[PDB]
Amino acid sequence: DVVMTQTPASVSEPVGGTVTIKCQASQSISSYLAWYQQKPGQRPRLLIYETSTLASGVPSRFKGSGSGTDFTLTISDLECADAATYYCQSTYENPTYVSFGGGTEVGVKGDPVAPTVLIFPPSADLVATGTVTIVCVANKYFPDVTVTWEVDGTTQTTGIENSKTPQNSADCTYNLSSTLTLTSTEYNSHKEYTCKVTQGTTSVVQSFNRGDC
Amino acid sequence: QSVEESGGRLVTPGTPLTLACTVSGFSLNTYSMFWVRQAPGKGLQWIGIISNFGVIYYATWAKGRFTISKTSTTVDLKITSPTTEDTATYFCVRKYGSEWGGDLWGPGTLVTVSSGQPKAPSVFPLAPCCGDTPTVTLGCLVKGYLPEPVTVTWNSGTLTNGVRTFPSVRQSSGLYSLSSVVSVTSPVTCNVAHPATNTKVDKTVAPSTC
Repeated sequence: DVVMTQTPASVSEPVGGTVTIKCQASQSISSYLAWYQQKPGQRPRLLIYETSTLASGVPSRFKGSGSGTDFTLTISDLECADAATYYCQSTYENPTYVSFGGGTEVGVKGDPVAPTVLIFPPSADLVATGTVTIVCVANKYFPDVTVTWEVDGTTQTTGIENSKTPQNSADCTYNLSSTLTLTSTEYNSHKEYTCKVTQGTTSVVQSFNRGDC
Repeated sequence: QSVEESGGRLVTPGTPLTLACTVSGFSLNTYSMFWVRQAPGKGLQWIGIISNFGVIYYATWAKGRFTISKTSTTVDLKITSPTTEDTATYFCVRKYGSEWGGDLWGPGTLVTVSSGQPKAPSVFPLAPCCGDTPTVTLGCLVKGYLPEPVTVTWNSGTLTNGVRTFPSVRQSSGLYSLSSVVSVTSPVTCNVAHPATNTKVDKTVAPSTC
């Protein structure tokens, strides 16, 4: 069967920059190759078919080239709206020839924006379950942040789970939830809870005291 | 004109299930359709295709694992003997004329194959500590559910501006959790539907934790 080897696995380029993605076919597939864009949490979208033909509405900035065993997608004048995973697909008319490349996760580098931070103390009924979950949110930031949690000044190393939204289509910014989970016994044994959102040497904190909330 | 998948659900390994792809605005007399899947956090994988004349071909790995068929309004995908690794979103796709690629995709339907039992979400309100001085962001924590997805709306779907619903994360227990937050000009209600357990929970969120 035909294997499509897509490189690179991921790339980041600045707004206005150029992204070059390659697919190698293990056997010649002539001109039978398509490219799809898939934004996080959404369905794939056809960009290009027949190696180079644009799907209607798809801008000229997306350029497909190649033939045989070697194919290229070039995305010019990169936009925040272009942040997506891109996949090639052999579209050759034989089931042993059809397959997708492994994808390329394309991040877009926009302007730096420092996060603001929100913290959400657990509700009384949440504490009553025996399992406390504290939620922190980092708002509208770029580039990536690292998050740490402090409990009476002690950095936490377990019970932390993070989840990041897609890049904003207009300004490239992310949003993130960070959640800290502890037993209510552990929760009730400490006072100050701090979410600390860091970009390099700069951190933004939000804190509360368990008894205050 | 459009494609919509249905029938994704939670089953135990070995339990057959069938997914339906309902088309509108074009005829299956004219168009071929194919199925693609995508394991959580993974890439696209082609399953097989059915021509407008009913001729079916399968990816080599897929042979004997799936059966494709068509009706007057649908193409369908039977998964003969599901395994944990068949947990994926399944898409149906309309083939464009010149190659075996696709122009129209559905939103996908999510198949979960697991020995864990379904669990309705528990919902908890998210608000600033009692007394914080304000625009306010409120939210709902939605946890302990299986399978995905939940549908989170605010004010019965009438509130869509300023909403951020974070991607769910699966814990070691197999259960999922997410928070949804909404920013408003200084009451909001989150509605948490879980089609799997046919449950809907509403939480009107106080503006603080007092």
